[PDB]
Amino acid sequence: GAMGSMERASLIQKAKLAEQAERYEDMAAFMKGAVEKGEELSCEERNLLSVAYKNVVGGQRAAWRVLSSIEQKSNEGPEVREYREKVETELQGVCDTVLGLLDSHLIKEAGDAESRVFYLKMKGDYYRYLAEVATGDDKKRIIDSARSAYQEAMDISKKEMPPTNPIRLGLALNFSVFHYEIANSPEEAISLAKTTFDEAMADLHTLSEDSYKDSTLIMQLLRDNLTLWT
Amino acid sequence: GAMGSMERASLIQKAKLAEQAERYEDMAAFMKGAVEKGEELSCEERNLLSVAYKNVVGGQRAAWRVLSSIEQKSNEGPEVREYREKVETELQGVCDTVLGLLDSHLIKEAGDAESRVFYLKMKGDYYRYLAEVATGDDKKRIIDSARSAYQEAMDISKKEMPPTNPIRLGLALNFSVFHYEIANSPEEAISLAKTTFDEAMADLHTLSEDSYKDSTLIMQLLRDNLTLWT
Amino acid sequence: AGSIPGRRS
Amino acid sequence: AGSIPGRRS
Ligand SMILES: *Cc1ccc([N+](=O)[O-])c(OS(C)(=O)=O)c1
Ligand SMILES: *Cc1ccc([N+](=O)[O-])c(OS(C)(=O)=O)c1
Ligand SMILES: [Ca+2]
Ligand SMILES: [Ca+2]
Ligand SMILES: [Cl-]
Ligand SMILES: [Cl-]
Repeated sequence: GAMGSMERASLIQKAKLAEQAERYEDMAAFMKGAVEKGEELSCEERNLLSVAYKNVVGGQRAAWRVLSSIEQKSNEGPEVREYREKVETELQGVCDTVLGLLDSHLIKEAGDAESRVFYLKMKGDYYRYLAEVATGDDKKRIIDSARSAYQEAMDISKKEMPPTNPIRLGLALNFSVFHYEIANSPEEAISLAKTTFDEAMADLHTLSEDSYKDSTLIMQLLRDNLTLWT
Repeated sequence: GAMGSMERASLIQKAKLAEQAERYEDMAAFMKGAVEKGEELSCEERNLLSVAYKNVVGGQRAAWRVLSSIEQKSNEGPEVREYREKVETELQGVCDTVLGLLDSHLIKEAGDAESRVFYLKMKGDYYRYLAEVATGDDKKRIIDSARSAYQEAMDISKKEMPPTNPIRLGLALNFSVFHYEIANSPEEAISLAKTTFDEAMADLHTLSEDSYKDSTLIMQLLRDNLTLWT
Repeated sequence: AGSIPGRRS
Repeated sequence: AGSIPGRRS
């Protein structure tokens, strides 16, 4: 642990500064250091961890897609493939790092529904990113690992959270994207998005104005996908 | 040299791929490797080197400004200063790397006006970025190093290039910014921008349609600054 | 098809 | 006050 000499609270403070400075690799390293202190993460701290790694892997995924597209056009010297492979290996390394933090030991210590669902959704997301670049022998096993994590998160969220809970909504959104983009199950994606949207709409009447805004924001993303898929 | 085993042409190819993928740190490392092969750079290759490092240092400068602003507000724990210092040291390291490539041995081998002016403008720019964060003992010497590099570039460009040449125009633009932002000489900045713009306008009649577009693009940046400064 | 953007705390 | 953007080849 390169962050081992820094106080937990200082790592969290610096992760917030790094977000403001748009230094997402720094953010991720600070939050990794905070996780490695061994204490559970608060709601805000979980969000910082997720935002940091989502930005890091988001940049890698965008670059991988650019290079993969150039490579595929060239297959219609070794440099394009070599550089795509380098970016791919870097991306896989970040996903493995996130999955390692979840496995050592965030998930096993997460007893509340909000934390456990949050971490299992992350686990599904990072296996999904591995699946986007996977080809042979373990592509099926990677896909099943994403599916299994999302499914456990879904089972807990349906029993323990209201249908408008933003984490429950984002989990359903991302699982529907998994179905559409990874599992070649567009009908399952559409059905999940529709049922999620409808059950959320029926629960909006229970919410404060601020919660209503939080939930409808994510509901619009579900509707956006349904518009694209139908 | 970590790029020492890769062919020069492959480093250049990968720098172009890295630009398309918006992987500017990779771009810079590839172009550093190409420079370290020891051959002179073509016009296109000089542009790749400049674009790569300008993006890297541009991100660092933006982050440094965010953190410096937070730090100054807090002076109206040590974490903000510590993190600003870390970013500052990283930025200084990139500037020192660029300046080292220019000194070993790009400038000494650059005999044509286009290459020599290009590299001396870069030298001025990277000392200017050092000056933006410099405080004590050597801040004056850093400023004079930027001034000296820009001045030599200006002397060559006035003797060897037409007033509409895009490198001559961008050099004048950046030297005017040096005067305004670093040297506390706003009148010199305004006079340089005005004279540069006027002499370019009088030379536009000699240009093709494509050259006209190149020159007027940079002239608009001069006018934009003059509007801000007057 | 968009997942949660999730890029801003 | 803007210098050359210079971020795109
Ligand atoms: C997975 C997820 C869904 C929804 C939300 N949210 O409503 O903010 C989050 O949190 S965040 C700030 O990372 O986008 C995560
Ligand atoms: C310093 C400079 C001025 C103008 C131009 N240009 O006209 O393209 C350049 O080249 S670039 C592609 O780096 O912006 C440099
Ligand atoms: Ca617990
Ligand atoms: Ca020469
Ligand atoms: Cl402690
Ligand atoms: Cl060779």
